[PDB]
Parts: sequence; C-alpha cells; structure tokens
Amino acid sequence: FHKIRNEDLIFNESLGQGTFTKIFKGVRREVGDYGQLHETEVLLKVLDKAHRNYSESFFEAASMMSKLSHKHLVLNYGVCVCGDENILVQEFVKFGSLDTYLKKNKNCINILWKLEVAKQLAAAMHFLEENTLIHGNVCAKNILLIREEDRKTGNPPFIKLSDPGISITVLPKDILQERIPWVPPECIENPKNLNLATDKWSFGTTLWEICSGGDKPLSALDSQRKLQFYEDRHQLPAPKAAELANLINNCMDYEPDHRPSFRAIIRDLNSL
Ligand SMILES: O=C(Nc1c[nH]nc1-c1nc2cc(CN3CCOCC3)ccc2[nH]1)NC1CC1
Repeated sequence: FHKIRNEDLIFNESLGQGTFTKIFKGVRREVGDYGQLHETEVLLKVLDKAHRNYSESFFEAASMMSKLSHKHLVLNYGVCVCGDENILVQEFVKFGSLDTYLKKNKNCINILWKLEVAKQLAAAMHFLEENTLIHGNVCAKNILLIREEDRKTGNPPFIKLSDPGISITVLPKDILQERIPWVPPECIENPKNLNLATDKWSFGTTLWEICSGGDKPLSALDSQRKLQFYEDRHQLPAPKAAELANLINNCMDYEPDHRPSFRAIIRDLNSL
C-alpha cells in the first residue's frame, strides 16, 4: 500500500458510516503525471479508534481489492497511518453507493437499468471467481455508481464493487446475525465457512436489493427472527418486479455446492 502523508489530506463532509468506520469526502494534494500538481477528490475511510484492534482486517479487506486491476473494482489510492489514525484512501465516486441511489431514484429505474447493473456486478464477480478471490460482503452498500444512465446517448450506468470492509470471519456474532440475509446460512453456522459460494448467495441478496428499490430484505425481523428465518429454510419473497426472482432464489441456495457459477449466472442474465 502506498503511504500518504496526513498533511496532504483534507477531510471534508461526512458521507456515511460502515462497520466500525466513518466515511468522508476529502482532497489529496499530490504530484501527478508530468509532474503537475493536483488536488484530487478522494474517499477517506476511517477506522474508529475504539476499534483500532481490527486495523489489520480493515486494511486486508482493501488489499484484496488492490491485488487485481479491473474496470469494475474500486481504485485504492493508498493509506494514511500518521498519528493515531487508520485511514483508507480510495477513489471518490460521484453518485455514491447503490443502496441510497436505489432508494432515492426507485421511481425512475426500470428493468433494463437493473439488468445492466446486474450484468456488470456479475462480471465483477466472475472476474473474482476466475481469480479464486473471495469478496465476503457483496451488498448494494458496497456498489458505487460511477456514471448514471443517459438514454439520450444510449449510455448505460456504470458501477464498481467496493471493498468488503472488516471480514465476517472476525466480526462479532450479533453483527453477523444483523447482516442476515447477506451472510449465507453456512457462515452464520460457522464464519470460517467463508468460501466462493458465499459470494453467490450474497450476490442473490444484492439482486433482491436492486430489484426492490432500496428496501432491505427482512428488515422487519430482529436478529432472533432472522436466525429462525434461516432455521426454517425460507427464501426471500419475489420483488414486485420479479423478473430476476428465479435467479435470486437459485443463487440463494441453502446448499452451497449447488449455487451456480457466475458464468452460468451471466448466461442467465443474457437470456433475459
Ligand atoms: O463506500 C461508500 N461511498 C463511496 C465510496 N467511494 N465514493 C463514495 C461516495 N460518494 C458519495 C457522494 C455522495 C453525494 N451524493 C451523491 C448522490 O447525489 C446526491 C449527493 C454521497 C455519498 C457518497 N459516497 N459508502 C457510502 C458512504 C456510505
């Protein structure tokens, strides 16, 4: 990881929170190409000091994204570990995370938009699967909208997958249960069951989000009822726009070895 000096970073407005993290828009002063000086808009992700003990995992989550280069994976610029701070410096995405975008724009998002976004996310996940690299936290909150759809120029939206954050293999059990139904049942049973098939299940949950205008599946159930939801082997209800419902349920298969490869997922999306 490239080291960035605290003096080169300016913190601006809070953009949100993650698990034990706070997110800010910022500016990085840097020497760029041809030696030209730039002030670049950056994403500053700060691990809470009270949870400094997660630092390794916090940074490892980003390292996974930095080992491979792909048009659908967020760019990591570096880290700032000056003083008592653990700061991840990433690219700033203009339109924010996909969950909020779906909630705010669900009245003007049609099936073609959801299909294109789904194809792009499946392409990112197929890239990861080919490299046998587990993400571990696929969800709408970890998808960023680089570009909006422009039907005037026939231009589709463009998304990137962001880093998973602190791994579910070290997170407290109550948080994992709160993350049902993104965390697959085998990982609720044993978080060390984290595998490539995890990402297929969570991909299904994320498709449900994309089809549900920003709603959170099972949000009305508390942790105990989410657990029992897995115990009784329920599936999510079909979204009102149910064009992808069968794909969602096929990905959210309680048998991990039966979850389809992302190549088959992509073939299914292209058939629709
Ligand atoms: O990783 C995240 N966000 C980002 C990573 N890279 N860039 C971002 C990001 N970029 C963001 C930009 C906005 C500004 N809004 C955008 C949509 O239109 C209204 C204003 C808000 C939040 C944003 N988050 N998680 C989101 C904060 C909870």
